[PDB]
Amino acid sequence: SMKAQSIIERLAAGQVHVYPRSRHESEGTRVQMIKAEGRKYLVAEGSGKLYDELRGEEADGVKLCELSHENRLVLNRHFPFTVPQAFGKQSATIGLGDRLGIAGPGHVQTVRGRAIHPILAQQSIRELALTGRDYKQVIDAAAYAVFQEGYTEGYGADGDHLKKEEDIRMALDLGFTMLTLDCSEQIDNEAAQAGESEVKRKYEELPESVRSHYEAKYLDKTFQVGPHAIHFDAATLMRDVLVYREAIQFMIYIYEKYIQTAGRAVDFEISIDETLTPTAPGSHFLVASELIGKNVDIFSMAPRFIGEFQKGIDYIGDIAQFERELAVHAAIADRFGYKLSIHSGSDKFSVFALVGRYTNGRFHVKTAGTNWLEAVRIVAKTNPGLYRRMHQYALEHFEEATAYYHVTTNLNNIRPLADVSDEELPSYMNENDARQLLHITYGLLLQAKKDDGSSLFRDEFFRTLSEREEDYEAALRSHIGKHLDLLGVK
Ligand SMILES: [Zn+2]
Repeated sequence: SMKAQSIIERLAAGQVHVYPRSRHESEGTRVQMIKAEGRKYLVAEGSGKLYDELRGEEADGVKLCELSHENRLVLNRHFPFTVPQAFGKQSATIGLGDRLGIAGPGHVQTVRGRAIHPILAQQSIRELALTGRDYKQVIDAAAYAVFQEGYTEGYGADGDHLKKEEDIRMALDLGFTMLTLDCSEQIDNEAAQAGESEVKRKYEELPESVRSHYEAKYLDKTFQVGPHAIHFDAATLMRDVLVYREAIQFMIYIYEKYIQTAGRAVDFEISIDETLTPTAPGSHFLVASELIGKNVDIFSMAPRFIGEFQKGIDYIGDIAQFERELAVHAAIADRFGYKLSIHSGSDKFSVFALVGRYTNGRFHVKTAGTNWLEAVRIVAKTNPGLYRRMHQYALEHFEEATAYYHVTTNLNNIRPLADVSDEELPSYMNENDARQLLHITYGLLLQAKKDDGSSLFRDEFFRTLSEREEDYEAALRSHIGKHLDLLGVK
């Protein structure tokens, strides 16, 4: 309370940072956001239901409030623009995942004035587990970000890479507006790699009603998808049914059980991008045709594209072949009305203009870890001693993290820390292999502890990022801005 009294008095004296776009008003209560002693606060003043419902410390007629979950729910009630919204499938969206909870404002600053809608709250179940966070905090950070920046155009919240029904129920209960269904576990990858008589053999074990449905609809048929002809012979049809049928059934089951019944608009993304086999455009057509035939309302489809989309780096593969397949993938999406979704999209600069051109600007692209790597870059620039300790720890524990993310990192390409000066440490975050090293070890680094249980890096990491808040947000504006520019946004 003496802490709160000090802040309130210094605010009156003009000695406390006020976020200039954060001033809002509900009935007779004025609210703004400030930063004091490395922490953000809400400041409320003026009698009213908003003042009464916020929880904080009162001095003068002024209430100083922490950025708590409960106060976020109060802001949600009085300021609808702080509540996530669905967007539908006829616009551009970017997923702006934040593993740290501090990138929201920089993300908002980047999309302000651009023709794209931000999915500002986006984290996977694995990311929550590796960071020790929950979905309430992810939406909290996004809601406070749009309030801080006075961004009233609307933001979305994505329950990313959901697999279990309990997690889908949780996402819907917590107000998420985008639901990403990971169907990788239902894909029959051995059927995709098996020989072609064995495909015919496994196919013949299916019920005749199933084989009749697919053959009557696809066998020896040609579909005109714009300038692209998609033809199914028996061999391709049988393999497609074996690889995808169980996943299709799972898509329909989830849609009917949870999406159709949600009682509000939900953007439903189907994800098959973490498959071992690439999604052939013809297989994509069959999956979409079956879903659309069953009245499933799809926001986006995330196929596995030819080549590789690894974390932290640009595309691996033959970009001419990527373009040829993208042309058909994009035509299929246009035919059925949903958008293509690009996962592991950050730093894929070689594909962005193609994606923008072939989708006519109507896409979803997801990022997350690249925003963590920009925070690491700030540490390399401003706290080299901390960077060295984090980089060395990542080297020592890298194998644990490769169990969760598939990368082909060559540690032999990374200069030893003893060979690089403090001034040169930021150059690591421009290199493929060092970027992957730090990208995938975020959970191990954030949760690392000393023998007494205190944090090994996490507290000092957030301390430097708070001290360098303006540098971090300039870095996000520049880095995510480059993504949007190459995608052709606006
Ligand atoms: Zn994915």
